[PDB]
Amino acid sequence: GELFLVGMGPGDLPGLTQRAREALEGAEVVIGYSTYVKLLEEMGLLAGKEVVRKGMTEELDRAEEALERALSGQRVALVSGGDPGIYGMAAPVLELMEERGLKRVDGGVGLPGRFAGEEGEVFLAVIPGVTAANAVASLLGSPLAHDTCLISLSDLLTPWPLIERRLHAAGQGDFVVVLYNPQSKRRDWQLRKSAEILLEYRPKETPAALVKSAYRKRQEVALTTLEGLREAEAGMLTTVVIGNRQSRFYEGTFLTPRG
Amino acid sequence: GELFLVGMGPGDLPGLTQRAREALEGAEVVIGYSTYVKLLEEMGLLAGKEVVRKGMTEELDRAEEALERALSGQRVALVSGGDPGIYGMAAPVLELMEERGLKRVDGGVGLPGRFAGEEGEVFLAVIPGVTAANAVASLLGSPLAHDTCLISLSDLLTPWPLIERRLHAAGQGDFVVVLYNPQSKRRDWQLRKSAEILLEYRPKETPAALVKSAYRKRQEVALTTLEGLREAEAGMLTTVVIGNRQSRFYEGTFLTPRG
Ligand SMILES: Nc1ncnc2c1ncn2[C@@H]1O[C@H](CSCC[C@H](N)C(=O)O)[C@@H](O)[C@H]1O
Ligand SMILES: Nc1ncnc2c1ncn2[C@@H]1O[C@H](CSCC[C@H](N)C(=O)O)[C@@H](O)[C@H]1O
Repeated sequence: GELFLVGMGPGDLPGLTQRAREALEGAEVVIGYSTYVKLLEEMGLLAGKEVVRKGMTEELDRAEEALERALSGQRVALVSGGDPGIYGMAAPVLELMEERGLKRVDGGVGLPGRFAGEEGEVFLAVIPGVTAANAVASLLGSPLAHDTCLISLSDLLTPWPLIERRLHAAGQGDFVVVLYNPQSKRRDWQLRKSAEILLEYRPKETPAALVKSAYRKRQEVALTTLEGLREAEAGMLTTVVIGNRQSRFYEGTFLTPRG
Repeated sequence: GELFLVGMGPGDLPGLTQRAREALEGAEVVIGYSTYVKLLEEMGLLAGKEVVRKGMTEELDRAEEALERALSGQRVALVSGGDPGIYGMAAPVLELMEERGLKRVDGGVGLPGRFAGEEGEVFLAVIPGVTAANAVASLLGSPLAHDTCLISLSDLLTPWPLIERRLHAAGQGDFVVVLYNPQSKRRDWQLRKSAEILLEYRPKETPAALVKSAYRKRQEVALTTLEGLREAEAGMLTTVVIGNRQSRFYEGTFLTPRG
């Protein structure tokens, strides 16, 4: 069958690419974490299709469900907010296929591609989407106009010491920093820690911003400084952006020099 | 008037977001580097609109042209391949507005926003788009599934020593690396140099790939290794991706572990 990993962008109907719309239109079943599925349902894009959201809390379960359905011949659309390849479903799906020993049967490289196994075969494709970094950047100004690093503060499957390594490196390289999964009830110290690490490489007054629910209901853009992040409150719907040693504010906009 | 920086994605019609389509539909005049403008013209999206491509070779000229037209009351669409905020027109435009001393007149933060000056006023908005990183990643597998750094190898407005600093940092932090503007007739040594720097942090057999004209005519996906990049030939239509110490190839796909 087919397994299309559909990146839906920041969350609003106009935010999806036509390629994403078409992938959803041609899908028989749609799988994804509850929040994404509901957004699509609200848009009226899931009408007359099988929708799986129950028991789809875990990433591994979503991937296994989508893969097994695809292998059984179904036309599946597995949705990820933003882009599937950025802290999304692309990795879990490929790692699962790898674990099951599915082999490529079309001689191609990269994706899309046809893979097969004793269970059956699957045509896998990834539909790219506007990732959080660019989506929030468009609501800020030109914060990512130069070299940038994308870092997730989720230490669920990644040891914190490795994340600190990533942060120190971003600091020394003078990279604009975009923090994905900046904070949660459990993970309430990671953001502050990240700010303290970067503060060893750039000024306290360095531009920073917290953009919540970009392109969605209750969207919020909060401008602050790197020092301000030490006490800032972020959520799972927030993306944080930290400027480099050249970033500055310009009439309400977050400007990172192109040169 | 209006100045909409429209990110058109990788280059194919289905690759644009609906928001981008709508911004183009509502524009009276469209400005952009020749190649992007031609792609849109081919798509049939510039019919009945004023199209400026002549003399639009330089980024500064494109920005000034778009800004002055907007200030004169025109509804302008300035196009950038991928996303305007990633080595695109967002920075040049804001820096120019800053230089002219345009002031914000709506009390808002970030963008969109209304700015004004003795010359007139302009409503500025950035329409995000799928940037090269995610677009090529979708044609590779899950290469960016973990922390990633975006680096441009264009040393036109950025001293090479700073780029080397960025590269060494990406290496030590064990970041997946995406190289924008990897090579040109003039800049034919930067890619090799970049590979040699990263080779000090990760194995020669580390997965790497060169993706040319993603989603366009003559699209090409070439898989290789970090060592292979030392002699690889890239162009201005190519994006290079270098895996981290955990990246591996899986049945033709470029897989970077999510955890
Ligand atoms: N609309 C939105 N506004 C702000 N941040 C968002 C967002 N959508 C996703 N994110 C960011 O991404 C995190 C989830 S991780 C999944 C990210 C997704 N694949 C992408 O490409 O964006 C969130 O915790 C947040 O930091
Ligand atoms: N269709 C495509 N395929 C491969 N690389 C592309 C591409 N479009 C843009 N790029 C990459 O981007 C460079 C131009 S820099 C402008 C990038 C653009 N704003 C974006 O967001 O992608 C190219 O030299 C190349 O490295």
